[PDB]
Amino acid sequence: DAELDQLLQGHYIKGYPKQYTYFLEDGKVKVSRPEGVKIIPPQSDRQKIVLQAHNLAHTGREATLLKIANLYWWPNMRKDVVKQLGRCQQCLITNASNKASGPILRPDRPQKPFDKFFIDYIGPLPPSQGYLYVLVVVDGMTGFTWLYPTKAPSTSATVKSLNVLTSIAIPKVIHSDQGAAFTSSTFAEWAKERGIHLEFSTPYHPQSSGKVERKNSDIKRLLTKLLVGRPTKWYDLLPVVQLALNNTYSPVLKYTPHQLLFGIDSNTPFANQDTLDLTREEELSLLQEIRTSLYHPSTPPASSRSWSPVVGQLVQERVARPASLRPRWHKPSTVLKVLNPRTVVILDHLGNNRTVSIDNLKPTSHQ
Amino acid sequence: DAELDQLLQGHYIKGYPKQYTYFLEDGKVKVSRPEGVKIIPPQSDRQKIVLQAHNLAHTGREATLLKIANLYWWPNMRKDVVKQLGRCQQCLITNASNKASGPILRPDRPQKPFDKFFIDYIGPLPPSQGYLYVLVVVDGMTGFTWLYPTKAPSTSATVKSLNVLTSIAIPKVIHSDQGAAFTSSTFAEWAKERGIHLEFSTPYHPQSSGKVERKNSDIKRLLTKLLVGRPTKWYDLLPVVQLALNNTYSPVLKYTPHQLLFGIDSNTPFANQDTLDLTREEELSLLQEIRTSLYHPSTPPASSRSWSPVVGQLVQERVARPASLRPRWHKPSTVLKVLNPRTVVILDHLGNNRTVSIDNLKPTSHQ
Amino acid sequence: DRPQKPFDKFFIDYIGPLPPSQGYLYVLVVVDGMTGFTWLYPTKAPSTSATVKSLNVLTSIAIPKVIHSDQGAAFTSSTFAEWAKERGIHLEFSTPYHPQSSGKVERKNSDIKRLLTKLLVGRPTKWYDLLPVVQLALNNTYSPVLKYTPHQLLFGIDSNTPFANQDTLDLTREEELSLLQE
Amino acid sequence: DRPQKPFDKFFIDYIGPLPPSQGYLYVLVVVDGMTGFTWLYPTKAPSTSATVKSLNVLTSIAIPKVIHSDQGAAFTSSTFAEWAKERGIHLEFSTPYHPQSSGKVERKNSDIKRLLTKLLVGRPTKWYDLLPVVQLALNNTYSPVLKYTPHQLLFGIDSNTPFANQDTLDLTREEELSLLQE
DNA sequence: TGCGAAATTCCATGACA
DNA sequence: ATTGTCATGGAATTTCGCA
DNA sequence: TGCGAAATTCCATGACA
DNA sequence: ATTGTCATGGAATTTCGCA
Ligand SMILES: Nc1c(C(=O)NCc2ccc(F)cc2F)c(=O)n(O)c2ncc(CCS(=O)(=O)c3ccccc3)cc12
Ligand SMILES: Nc1c(C(=O)NCc2ccc(F)cc2F)c(=O)n(O)c2ncc(CCS(=O)(=O)c3ccccc3)cc12
Ligand SMILES: [Mg+2]
Ligand SMILES: [Mg+2]
Ligand SMILES: [Mg+2]
Ligand SMILES: [Mg+2]
Ligand SMILES: [Mg+2]
Ligand SMILES: [Mg+2]
Ligand SMILES: [Zn+2]
Ligand SMILES: [Zn+2]
Repeated sequence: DAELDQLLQGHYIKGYPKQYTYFLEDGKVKVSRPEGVKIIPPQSDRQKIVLQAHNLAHTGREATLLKIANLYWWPNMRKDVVKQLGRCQQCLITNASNKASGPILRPDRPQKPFDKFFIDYIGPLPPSQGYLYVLVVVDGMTGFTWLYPTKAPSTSATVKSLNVLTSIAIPKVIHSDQGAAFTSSTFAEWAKERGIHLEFSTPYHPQSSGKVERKNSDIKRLLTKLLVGRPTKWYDLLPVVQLALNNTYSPVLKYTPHQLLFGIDSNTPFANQDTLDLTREEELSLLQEIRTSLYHPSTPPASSRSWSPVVGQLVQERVARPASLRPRWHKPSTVLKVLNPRTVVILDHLGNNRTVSIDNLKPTSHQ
Repeated sequence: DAELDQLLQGHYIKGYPKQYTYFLEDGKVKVSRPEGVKIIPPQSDRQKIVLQAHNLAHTGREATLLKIANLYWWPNMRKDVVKQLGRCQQCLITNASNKASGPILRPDRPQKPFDKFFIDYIGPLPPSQGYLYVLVVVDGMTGFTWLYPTKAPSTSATVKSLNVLTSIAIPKVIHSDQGAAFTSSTFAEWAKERGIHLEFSTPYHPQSSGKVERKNSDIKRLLTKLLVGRPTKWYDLLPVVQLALNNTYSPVLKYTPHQLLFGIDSNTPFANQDTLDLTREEELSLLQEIRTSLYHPSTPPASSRSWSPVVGQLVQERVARPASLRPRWHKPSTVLKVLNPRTVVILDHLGNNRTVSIDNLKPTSHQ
Repeated sequence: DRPQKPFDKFFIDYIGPLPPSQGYLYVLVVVDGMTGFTWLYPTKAPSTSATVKSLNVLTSIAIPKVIHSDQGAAFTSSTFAEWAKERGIHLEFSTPYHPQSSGKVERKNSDIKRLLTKLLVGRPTKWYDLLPVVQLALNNTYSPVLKYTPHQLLFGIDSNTPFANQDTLDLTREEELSLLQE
Repeated sequence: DRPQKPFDKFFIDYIGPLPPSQGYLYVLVVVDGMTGFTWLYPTKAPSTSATVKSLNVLTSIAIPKVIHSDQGAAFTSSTFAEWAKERGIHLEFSTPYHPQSSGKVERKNSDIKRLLTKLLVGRPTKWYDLLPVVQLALNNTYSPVLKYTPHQLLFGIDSNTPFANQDTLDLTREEELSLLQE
């Protein structure tokens, strides 16, 4: 009333342009704008009007404004609309993001064999000799892969298999996702006994185990081809697939995983004989030069509308296994620490500290 | 032998360069190339050598060649390798494509309301009053949507709902996917009785029903928001969601679906009053001008390595629901007719004529 | 004064009791005043519950500014008054024993009564399934005054079901025999 | 002549019978001739079946050009000859009652026998679980001649388990008491 | 004929099983 | 015999209010 | 110092639940 | 407290064989 009273008699108020005539009609302040005659509500009524318009279909900025503009006009309407969108909890946790994650990191290839293993399970598969799963262990530097059939993706089957594997050599680090077999205290106990550091992916992000996940594709693809026109008896083929892939050339590297691990082919078909006249020490010297000079990709260009996390920013974690007709995002949380451009620590919706990938985060809209 | 006999004594054969010395050793023809001493096998042995190298891990062009090159050399090796890759049935049906589909078509918006309906089912959802599914009917021109709860995605529930809907008006065309409720002869009978042409999407391609699929997103998104902090009692909210979305502005169009259908808002909140002084005939004249002048998108740019189908080309249809460790592609088939750049008729793997989207096709590699 | 528009005034009334048709005995008639467009809803009784249930289906498509009716019990109840107030609908009543609406609506309700009667004879329990085609016939019927059908005035287009073969609407001599027998 | 390389010659032999350890009685010993790298596989018998089963695990990692052995029954069988021919492996046999291999391999098999005996006493049924750490110890043991461990010669790197505290390998006086008692 | 701010339009992003 | 769609909110661009 | 063809390298595409 | 990967086959680029 007070601000709108001076407007009717003709005085100037900031925000309201002078060139329009503000009059009273049916007990309401109005104005004759080019679109039509609109009502100017008082300051105290505007938050309620924006909320009523928004809640019709929980619309975003422009769709909400177009409703309000049918009846009303006031200075800086979209500012009051955006104010309410940032306070609507239902919209924040249900709506999708329209900002992509920043470009992926390509972490350095481990320097030596047995510096970092990547392990993961494939399955369930069609039963073969009572076995349903495959433990895949990929050496990060060489790509050399070990396959073990198991009846379940369990800690006991993982320990059994890795005890046989570690007969040849102990690794510094074992990377895995947060599956039940790898997160158990029995597995952490097994790793600490042997001086192995357990490294874990951010949750719900198989890209982080991408070295072994990509090897799973080749394992399944070769198994599929060998089983064409046959029953899926894959248990007997795992030794064949393991040997075949370990001796398969990577076109970009010009080397097989076997060659990167041993520096010399074994008695397999089409074995390389280029280092036949060198001694083993001369051969191992050439291997150390080959290992350091391998091709390594770089971070790709960011997409035109990406976001990168900043300390203190309001962000929302993606709900892992969201139920039907339930929100896809958690409530807003704060970025405590930025571990790298793709990984952050957040103050979780429960209260905990949680390390997450930005692929499972959106920046909270409207600040 | 015959070709390689003239090579040893020193005569010139096409393909074999003259500047290298071709000699005999251990009963085998050899040559001292810069990489090393390689064996030249006779013409009759080469197909077997390429097949042996390929079948180790069913490798592509370069990975197969790198095996062969460890022991052998002959003129135009990759030509013989590519020859075998095109004959390996297991590789053709298992491997992925590395060519993207051509850019999407944006078909013309139907000219009038009730020219084309798009119908589809949402569900199953959490049980609400014994109902599990929602029949969604979207008018193509206006976007005006009708919602009906059903207990199953069935023909009888579809006919029940559409009889109530068609009380207001009969459509020319009803578009749907190849779901069981819409492909039944009972539904075709129901449509022919009313002069309705049944249009069907290409199989396993919900993009083609994208008008109603996109509306499903808004229906689910609004239901999710209204049910936050409540049990998922969605049956009572369908009338509310239907009314809310039908009166929601599309920012790019500047109109609600209700406005595009009727040309005037009903007694809903924030109703538009711009045509209050016009007659109905003047109002309907302005509506016909608005309907014709709506924004319409255009075909986006093709990606740098896309393919478009040509008549007579060998292509492979994607397997619909492929079992574990089974190929993702069918055997090669031939393009009979190109209906548009994104849709073709093929001579199916069974023998039938099949209309498919190119999103479910790859061009057979190696010709 | 402002020109008349669709959704300005819905006119509602009950027709019945009719013979049973899949458990339904009455028909709630809703006619838009400006266009003459008709909606028909089958109900089991002329109650406030059945009215609110049927009009909730209609008002999820379009809400009228005013609903007009006679002083029937279902329309004068305080439950229906609260239903209308929640949706911002003004209720309007004709004087008792003097049902007045408009010439276009009176002639429309006349057509509905006679069109139902002509299809009731011969198959009096099967009118539930015929309500769709009855509405299409009424809404694609030519208007002598406005020179446009209700469908044309509501949607601003021609229809895909033009009823060019205009029905006689009167009863034939044989249909009077089976009607007078019942 | 060509320099000696890994996978040129695997030397295989059986140790046993041992006391039962989770149903296993024997150990198939595989030693790479050039590097001295050792693989150990527990078996229930010194049979061709158990040899083929154990060597199928090894030959899915690396295939030797030659396998050398004494004239034991499992190695001279025609089933093992066909197994070796399928994988392109040449079989090589020492003369009966004159087992000869190489100084490095003889000293390696000596270490394996004595290292097993030292850990058998006290816990004679628990050697199945100790085979991993036995292999790591043998393969990260320093070679006086070549001045590199088997691990270093096979992979061309240092190990994450260097056994710097070299084990005595001889039996203590108390371990002779419990050994002579059994 | 030009400035600062507001209003409008643009459009990449993502999800409809 | 057929074909993607469009709400969303920061950013880019245009228009407004005033001089 | 240059041509046509072969060989090599490049890299978008897609799938690892 | 952590991070995508790489086989694939047409296309683009470089090298080869010869002069
Ligand atoms: N879903 C899983 C995938 C998967 O979806 N792979 C597809 C994929 C997609 C993209 C990509 F780039 C690579 C890629 F392989 C997976 O690969 N693994 O190994 C899993 N392992 C265990 C579990 C159990 C629940 S979990 O909470 O332990 C969890 C959830 C998600 C990931 C990891 C662990 C699920 C998955
Ligand atoms: N899977 C179905 C989806 C679906 O996946 N939508 C996700 C989606 C993904 C991308 C996109 F752009 C839009 C989009 F909605 C779907 O929307 N609908 O309606 C389905 N309706 C019925 C059946 C039953 C088997 S079917 O053979 O009848 C068949 C298979 C596939 C499609 C249509 C019909 C499955 C689906
Ligand atoms: Mg996993
Ligand atoms: Mg995985
Ligand atoms: Mg469907
Ligand atoms: Mg769908
Ligand atoms: Mg009445
Ligand atoms: Mg022996
Ligand atoms: Zn909201
Ligand atoms: Zn193949």
